[PDB]
Amino acid sequence: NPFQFYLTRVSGVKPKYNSGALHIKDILSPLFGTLVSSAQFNYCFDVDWLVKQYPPEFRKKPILLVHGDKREAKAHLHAQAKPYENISLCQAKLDIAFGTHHTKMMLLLYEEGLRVVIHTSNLIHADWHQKTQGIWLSPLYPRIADGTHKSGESPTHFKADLISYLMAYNAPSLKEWIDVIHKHDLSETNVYLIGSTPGRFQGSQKDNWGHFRLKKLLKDHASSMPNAESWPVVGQFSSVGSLGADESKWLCSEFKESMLTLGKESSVPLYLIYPSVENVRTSLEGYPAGGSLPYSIQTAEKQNWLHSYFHKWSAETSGRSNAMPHIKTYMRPSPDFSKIAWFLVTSANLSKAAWGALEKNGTQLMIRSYELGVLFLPSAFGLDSFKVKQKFFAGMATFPVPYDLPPELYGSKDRPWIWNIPYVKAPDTHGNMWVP
Ligand SMILES: CC(C)c1cccc2c(O)c(C(=O)O)cnc12
Repeated sequence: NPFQFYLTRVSGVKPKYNSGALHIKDILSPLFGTLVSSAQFNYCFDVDWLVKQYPPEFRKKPILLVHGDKREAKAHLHAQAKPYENISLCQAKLDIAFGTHHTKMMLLLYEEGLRVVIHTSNLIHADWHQKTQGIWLSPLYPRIADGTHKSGESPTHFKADLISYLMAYNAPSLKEWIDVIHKHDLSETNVYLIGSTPGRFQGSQKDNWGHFRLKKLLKDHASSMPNAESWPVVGQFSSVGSLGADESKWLCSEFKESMLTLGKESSVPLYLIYPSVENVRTSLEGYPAGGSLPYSIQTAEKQNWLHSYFHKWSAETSGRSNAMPHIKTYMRPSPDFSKIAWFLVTSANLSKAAWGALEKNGTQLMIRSYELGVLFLPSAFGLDSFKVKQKFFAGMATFPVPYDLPPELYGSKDRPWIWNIPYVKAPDTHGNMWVP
């Protein structure tokens, strides 16, 4: 398959639903390349667990952990890594309040080349155990011979865009990785990079990041079709930010407007997929799955209008209806959900912090967080649209959507999972209630 989009292995589903899945030990195995050095960009780390996922023969190779932690959290991460002399740390600067380093990425330098992995999982055991998570695996990128002068660039500009993303950190440990990427040939890449980085972007930088980056790519590299206003937008996420007092404040004004863009010219249904309380209760993990779905009652009660958009998590297509989602995806299906105009897998949840919010009379895009995803556009594959794969693991130009379509609206008795209130009416799959 040309897409190289995978789900993580889930403990407890039948083998047929893990056949094409990847565990972190598979990604780091010597079958993928002979590791020389790696960088792990992430939010949450269990360093003892993480080192055990590398093959024994590679556990002393240098590892860089790129994180956003401050103060006591930073001390704790440094303490975790001190037993391992080969581990260095890079603290991503977060100069805007309430920002986080959410990007999940592996840079894997081998004897044979370089690989880039952009994914959705934290580096802790529970994120790879019984969750639905997404992985994009780059090709093996060869080294450019010393003395040869070539760009190593792809038609999607992935090499320059990844270097731009790393340059935004202004970090000495990542200048070394930038130099590594410069030395490799990434021309075979068929995905577009969509990143967020903290800052206030105007003028020539406005389209570099966040939902304006998505808008720019859709304007330039997708085409509008007749009846485009009948093609829904689907957003699927594991937490929600404060979006405002009504949909016109951000969700259906600037966010949806970027998501609806197609082509260069100047009432679309919006489906938002987010686990209900029942989804969490009956899940493989039970209520503890809700520890990774951090929607607070304080936020939720200020935006009850939002929940009329919510649809249940359902993933019979991939055997994962009971594996709660930590993947985030956004896509543009046809009115009958048989095709899609594009697909994005990302770390970005449904929040202004991740996607950006316009400021200063619409001239400035303010982003609080680091995020990273990859965009699949039919034009990058020589196609007008992607056919949707009917079963995720069945069966080559059909795109494997990991959850069921069309999405199913919350029932009248359903409620969105809200993590900091108690659920004491019905026990979960392990026999427990939820008392925060
Ligand atoms: C809001 C914070 C405290 C949080 C709680 C639980 C899970 C989180 C998570 O999974 C991520 C992430 O992976 O991006 C980021 N923040 C998470």
